Amino acid sequence: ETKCTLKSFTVEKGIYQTSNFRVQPTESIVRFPNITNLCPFGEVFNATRFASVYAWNRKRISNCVADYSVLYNSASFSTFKCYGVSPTKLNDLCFTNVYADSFVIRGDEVRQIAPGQTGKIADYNYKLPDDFTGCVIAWNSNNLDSKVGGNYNYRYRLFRKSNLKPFERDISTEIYQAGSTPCNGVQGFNCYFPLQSYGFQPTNGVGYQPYRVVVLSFELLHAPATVCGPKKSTNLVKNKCVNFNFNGLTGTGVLTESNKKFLPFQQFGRDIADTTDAVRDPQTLEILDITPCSFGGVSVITPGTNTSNQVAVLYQGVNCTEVPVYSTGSNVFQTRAGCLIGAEHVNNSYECDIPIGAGICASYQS
Amino acid sequence: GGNYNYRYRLFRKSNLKPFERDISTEIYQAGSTPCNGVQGFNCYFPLQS
Amino acid sequence: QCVNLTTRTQLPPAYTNSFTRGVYYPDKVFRSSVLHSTQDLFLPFFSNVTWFHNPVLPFNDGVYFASTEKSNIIRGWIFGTTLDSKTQSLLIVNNATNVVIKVCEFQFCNDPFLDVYYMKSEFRVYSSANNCTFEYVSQPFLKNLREFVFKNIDGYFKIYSKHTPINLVRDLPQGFSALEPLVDLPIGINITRFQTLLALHRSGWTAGAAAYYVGYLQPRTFLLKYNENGTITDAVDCALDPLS
Ligand SMILES: *[C@@H]1O[C@H](CO)[C@@H](O[C@@H]2O[C@H](CO)[C@@H](O)[C@H](O)[C@H]2NC(C)=O)[C@H](O)[C@H]1NC(C)=O
Ligand SMILES: *[C@@H]1O[C@H](CO)[C@@H](O[C@@H]2O[C@H](CO)[C@@H](O)[C@H](O)[C@H]2NC(C)=O)[C@H](O)[C@H]1NC(C)=O
Ligand SMILES: *[C@@H]1O[C@H](CO)[C@@H](O[C@@H]2O[C@H](CO)[C@@H](O)[C@H](O)[C@H]2NC(C)=O)[C@H](O)[C@H]1NC(C)=O
Ligand SMILES: *[C@@H]1O[C@H](CO)[C@@H](O[C@@H]2O[C@H](CO)[C@@H](O)[C@H](O)[C@H]2NC(C)=O)[C@H](O)[C@H]1NC(C)=O
Ligand SMILES: *[C@@H]1O[C@H](CO)[C@@H](O)[C@H](O)[C@H]1NC(C)=O
Ligand SMILES: *[C@@H]1O[C@H](CO)[C@@H](O)[C@H](O)[C@H]1NC(C)=O
Ligand SMILES: *[C@@H]1O[C@H](CO)[C@@H](O)[C@H](O)[C@H]1NC(C)=O
Ligand SMILES: *[C@@H]1O[C@H](CO)[C@@H](O)[C@H](O)[C@H]1NC(C)=O
Ligand SMILES: *[C@@H]1O[C@H](CO)[C@@H](O)[C@H](O)[C@H]1NC(C)=O
Ligand SMILES: *[C@@H]1O[C@H](CO)[C@@H](O)[C@H](O)[C@H]1NC(C)=O
Repeated sequence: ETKCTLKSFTVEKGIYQTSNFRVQPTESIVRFPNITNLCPFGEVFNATRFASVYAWNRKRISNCVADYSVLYNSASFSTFKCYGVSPTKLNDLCFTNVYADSFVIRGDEVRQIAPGQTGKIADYNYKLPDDFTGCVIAWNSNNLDSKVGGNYNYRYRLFRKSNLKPFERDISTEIYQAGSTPCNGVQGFNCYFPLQSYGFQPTNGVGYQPYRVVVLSFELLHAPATVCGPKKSTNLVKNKCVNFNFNGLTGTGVLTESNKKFLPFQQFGRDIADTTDAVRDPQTLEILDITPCSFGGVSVITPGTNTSNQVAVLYQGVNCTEVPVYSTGSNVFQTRAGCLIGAEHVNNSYECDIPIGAGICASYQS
Repeated sequence: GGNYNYRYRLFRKSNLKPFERDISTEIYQAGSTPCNGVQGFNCYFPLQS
Repeated sequence: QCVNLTTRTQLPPAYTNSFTRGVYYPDKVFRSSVLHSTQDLFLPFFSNVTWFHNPVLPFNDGVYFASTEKSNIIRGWIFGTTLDSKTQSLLIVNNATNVVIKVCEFQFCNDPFLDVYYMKSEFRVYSSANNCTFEYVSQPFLKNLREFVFKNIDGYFKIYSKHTPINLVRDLPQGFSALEPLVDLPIGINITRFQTLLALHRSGWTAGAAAYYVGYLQPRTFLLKYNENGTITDAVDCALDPLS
């Protein structure tokens, strides 16, 4: 290294500075608060009764820790289809103002729920926008929402003056005229009820048994977010050069115990020439201490390649504890300037030729 | 009659590399369960026409 | 459910000296034996503070609210632009038990008050409650001066509080005490004016002396000194005197 840095095949006697020694991180630690505000998800997927398609149940959820991994792995859902977001990254997405539209429909109209989708209930009962983002979750309800006597309480809108706008609820109960004569609330000729009953029965085949379908929608950066996926936490280490991500504050260093006393509302401390020095862990709520990992410069002492061929190595301002072929080498000496490898400490004294520092220096003899 | 011989990669384990070629066709696991070469649930064909 | 108040009691808008009050922690960073300069919204030293012995007052940018209350006559606050159902409004109440924060489009009349029978239950502030977004329940906040700072920045509503026993008769004491942060709200409203609520003695209402002090906030630079334990022990204004 000396020959390469000096750009020569010969070197003169002296001490020459060379590359830098830096300790590397060992592992990582991630700490986040223990807080887990369970989101109200069970009552909306395990509810006994769901609203009809024309009266789709609209629910607003906010200020919750929402976990979708516990729901993605569920196999009881016939359809698990998200449009604008891939299902794997939902746990890492931060949103707010969650909207849930839940209803029960027939099996033949399950495809009618999609952005830019045409059909009967898509424009007469409930409409989704073309730019709809979120997910749709569907499952069979023949075991529960189907009865041997038939669940005829469910009505779907069939007649309307026009289509339905996105995010529109139509629960109007008025006769519909199919001709050129007034009805006056009489189910006569060309006068029919726009809502038709559902003939859900267990004996019915596919496309006829009831299906529970709920669509989940989010907002995209309009208000401060409060419903976001859970953040995982890791274990804790000590007296080891690592890197940390304490509550979003990241940095590399080694952590020890601190006797400093914060006040009950701060999170971390800083000093002159502002740099973070002490942090409080979000779980145990204790004041730790951060100090940077060891680093320094290395230098080579040589008597000149013309005289001999062996060299000594000095690490500047580094404790003689984390040294690492020259990891053990020969006897090692610890000095006020750092650590010295390849030289023998003697108790005599002579004139100084190759300075080292702190009143000591080295020479050739070994 | 519909050009369907043209297919493109839809799913991958990770990102590609510049001037890299991928031609291997295998079932892609979209969940946390083995596929065993069965295109059912959470197991898709990465080639899309 | 409210009635127009015929006995419009008079609270004269006097003016007095702010002295060196209105210092709050701006961040959440521990410091020790350091002098730190910071530019933010503050109450200027020796400003001129309004004194009331409940009309409408504009919010401006921030509000410093002080009260040497006895027996807790003050009830709460109303925040909004028009204080109607047409605009989202905020309400804060602090009774004997848990304090309540509400965000709805209520219906407000000319004289919203509480009243209480000496049996201690009466509430006739608003008439109808529309769409409600945020609900909050917390611990009660409470010869004893209580100071609070209300701010609204980037859709976040910040309330800082500090209470301390007092012995002076009328004027604000010439002491120093920082206002540690208390509560944050993630609600974004266009608030511009506010109100006040009183605990009138419905026993014939008996409320004629509601003494409190109100000041406003301006953007400027201060210098703060942190003690060994990290508590702000002194502050100095910048644009007050050449020596400053
Ligand atoms: C965060 O939550 C965890 C989980 O409950 C808390 O850990 C408990 O802490 C108490 C207090 O020392 C112990 O008695 C329990 O044995 C701990 N249980 C577990 C499972 O760790 C932790 O204290 C909480 N941190 C807070 C509230 O700041
Ligand atoms: C390198 O680190 C070691 C370990 O801390 C230091 O050894 C300590 O030295 C002090 C002062 O002599 C003693 O009070 C401790 O008991 C020692 N600890 C151990 C574990 O031996 C050593 O001093 C450090 N080197 C330098 C140059 O500071
Ligand atoms: C103080 O205000 C609260 C605000 O709701 C009143 O409500 C009850 O407060 C108690 C104590 O915290 C709770 O246990 C009840 O659940 C609250 N009821 C409701 C409907 O929220 C409380 O009554 C008031 N106390 C008074 C006026 O003395
Ligand atoms: C600042 O912190 C120190 C250390 O906690 C405080 O000193 C303690 O004060 C209490 C109460 O007087 C004593 O019981 C302790 O023995 C003290 N600890 C010592 C001397 O190490 C100090 O009171 C705090 N406040 C100020 C203004 O310094
Ligand atoms: C519904 O009930 C099952 C039965 O244990 C439970 O595992 C699940 O968490 C509940 N909630 C949802 C949303 O499935
Ligand atoms: C330096 O090298 C020369 C050869 O160029 C040699 O004659 C001389 O002895 C060397 N000096 C020493 C070994 O001190
Ligand atoms: C140097 O160290 C050796 C080792 O014990 C000792 O015997 C000797 O006296 C020391 N020399 C001086 C000058 O202190
Ligand atoms: C506040 O302003 C009034 C003028 O209305 C003045 O008389 C009074 O001295 C002022 N108080 C101060 C500057 O502290
Ligand atoms: C209630 O008001 C909020 C704004 O504060 C708005 O986002 C929300 O859509 C409203 N909900 C209803 C049902 O009016
Ligand atoms: C304030 O009103 C404007 C309309 O003039 C609106 O664009 C803005 O979002 C409102 N901000 C808040 C915080 O309500």
